[PDB]
Amino acid sequence: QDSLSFGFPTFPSDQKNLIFQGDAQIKNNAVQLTKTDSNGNPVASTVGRILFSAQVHLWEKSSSRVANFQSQFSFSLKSPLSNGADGIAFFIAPPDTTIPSGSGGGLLGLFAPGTAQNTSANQVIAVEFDTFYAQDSNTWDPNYPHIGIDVNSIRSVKTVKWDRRDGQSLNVLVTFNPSTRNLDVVATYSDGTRYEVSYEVDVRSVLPEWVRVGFSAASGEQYQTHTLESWSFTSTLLYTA
Amino acid sequence: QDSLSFGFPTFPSDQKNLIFQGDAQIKNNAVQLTKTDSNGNPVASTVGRILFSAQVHLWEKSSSRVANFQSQFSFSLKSPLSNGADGIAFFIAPPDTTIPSGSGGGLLGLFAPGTAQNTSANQVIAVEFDTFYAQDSNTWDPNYPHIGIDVNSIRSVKTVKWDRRDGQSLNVLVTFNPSTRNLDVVATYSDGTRYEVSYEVDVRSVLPEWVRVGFSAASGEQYQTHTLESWSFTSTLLYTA
Ligand SMILES: CO[C@H]1O[C@H](CO[C@H]2O[C@H](CO)[C@@H](O)[C@H](O)[C@@H]2O)[C@@H](O)[C@H](O)[C@@H]1O
Ligand SMILES: CO[C@H]1O[C@H](CO[C@H]2O[C@H](CO)[C@@H](O)[C@H](O)[C@@H]2O)[C@@H](O)[C@H](O)[C@@H]1O
Ligand SMILES: [Ca+2]
Ligand SMILES: [Ca+2]
Ligand SMILES: [Mn+2]
Ligand SMILES: [Mn+2]
Repeated sequence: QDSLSFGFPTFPSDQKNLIFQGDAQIKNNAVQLTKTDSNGNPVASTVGRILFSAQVHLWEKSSSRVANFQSQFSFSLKSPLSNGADGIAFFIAPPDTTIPSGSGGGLLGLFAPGTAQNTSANQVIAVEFDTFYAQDSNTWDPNYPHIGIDVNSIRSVKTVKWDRRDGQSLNVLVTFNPSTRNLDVVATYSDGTRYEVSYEVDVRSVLPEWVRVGFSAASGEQYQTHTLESWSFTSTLLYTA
Repeated sequence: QDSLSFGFPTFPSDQKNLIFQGDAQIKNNAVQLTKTDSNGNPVASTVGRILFSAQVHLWEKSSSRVANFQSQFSFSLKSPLSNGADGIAFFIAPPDTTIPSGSGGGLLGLFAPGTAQNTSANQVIAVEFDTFYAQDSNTWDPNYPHIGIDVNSIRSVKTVKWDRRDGQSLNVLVTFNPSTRNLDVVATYSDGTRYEVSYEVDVRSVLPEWVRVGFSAASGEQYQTHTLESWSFTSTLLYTA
C-alpha cells in the first residue's frame, strides 16, 4: 500500500499484529519492553523489542517516491535506583531484523558489539532516549542524559541534553518530511517542558524500500522499566520534486 | 490497534502485505483474482482470493466497542462470452480463512458445497457482484445479475438488480455504522449509474473479534476476468451506546 496508518491508544493483552522479540510483553495495558519481576520491579540484563507486523513502504525506486511519516508515542521509565539504564528507542529497519547477539545494555538491543559504530555494517535509523552515559562502558555517549538520532551507529549523529523523570510520561512526535529530508523529533513532559532535535537524512541511502518499525529497550547492569504506553503511526508515499 | 487504514491506489507487483490464495496474482498493476492465459484472456475453473495480512479488530467484548469501517474499491470484469461468470466479492472472515474445498464457480470461493446455505456452519460477511444466475445450477440466485449481501450463506439475505458492463470499472463504497448496525453498499459506473443496498446486521453475532478482510472471485464453466484495480480501507473501534 502507498499509505498505512494504525493507532494503539493503549495495549490490551490480546494482540495480533505485534512481533515480540526478547523479553517484551504486555502488562497492565502497556508494553513492557524490558523484563520485570512478579512485583513489577525492573531487573538487570534484559532486552526486548516490538515491531508492527505489516511492512511499511518507505520509498519506491520505480516511481521515485519517498514516504512522509509520523510516529507519535508516549512512554515512562521507573526505577528503585536513580541511575536507571539503559534507554528506549524508536527504530526503523529491514523487515527481518532480530535482536543482534550481545546487544544488551548500552547497545539498546539495536547493534552488535563488533559493528556498533560501523556505519557501513548497519541499516537502521532510530530515535533513542538514553539515560546512561558512563564513559567507561558507553564511550560513544556525550556525558549526560540525552535524546539522540542514530543513523547506522550507536554514536548519535545529533543529540540534545534531556532530563530523565522517574515515573513521568514523555510524549513524543517523530516526523520525516521527504521534501526537505528533515527527521524532526519533539518530546514533551506534561508540564510543557520541551526537547527538540533534528537532522537531515536521505532514507533511500540507508534503508531498503520496505521496512518494519517498532521499539527496542535494554537494561544491563543498571535497570529501569521501559513502558510503552501508546503509539500511532502513519506513512504516505509522496512524489518528491 | 484500535484503528487501522491502508490504501492501494494501484497494485504494483512488489507486494509485501497481501496474502494470495488460489490463482490470484498481480498483473499490469492490478490484482487478477482469477487465472488468465498468456494473452491475458480468462480461463475456466479458477478461484483466487487476497487478504490484507494485518488483522482488523472488528469488535471488543471487554470494552463493548464495535468498529466503524469503510472499504472503497474498484474492479472491472471482462469476457468474450455472453454470460461471464461467476463474480467477485469483498468479504470479512476469521483470520485463518482459506479457500474451501469445492468452492469454485457459483460458490465464489467462499463456501463449501455441503454447507453453502447453512448459516450456522459459516462465519463470513460478503458483498457479492454476481453475474451468473442460471436457475439450474445457481438455484439460490434471483434470475438476473445482482449485488448481494451474504451473511453466512451463498443465498444473499438481500439483493438488488445490477447491470454487468464488460470492461467498465465499478466504484464501490461499503460502510458499516456500529451505531445503527447498518451495512451500506453504494456502487457507481463512470456515467453516474448508481446502485444502493443496505442491511442491518450485528457483526458481533456473526464474526470473531479479530478478522481479515479481502476479495474473492471464481469462474466455473463460464468465465471472465475479475480485476481489482484499487482498494482503500479504514476501521476504528467505537463505543456503542
Ligand atoms: C556498572 O559498571 C560496571 O559494569 C560496566 C558494564 O556496564 C554494563 O551496564 C551498563 C548500564 O546498565 C550498560 O550501559 C553497559 O552496556 C553494560 O551492560 C563496566 O563498564 C564498568 O567498568 C563496571 O565494571
Ligand atoms: C456448462 O454447463 C454444464 O455445467 C453446469 C455447471 O455450472 C458450472 O459453471 C457455472 C458457471 O461458471 C457455475 O455457476 C457453477 O457453480 C458450476 O461451476 C451446469 O449448471 C449445466 O447444467 C451443465 O451441466
Ligand atoms: Ca547510553
Ligand atoms: Ca451466482
Ligand atoms: Mn546515546
Ligand atoms: Mn448471488
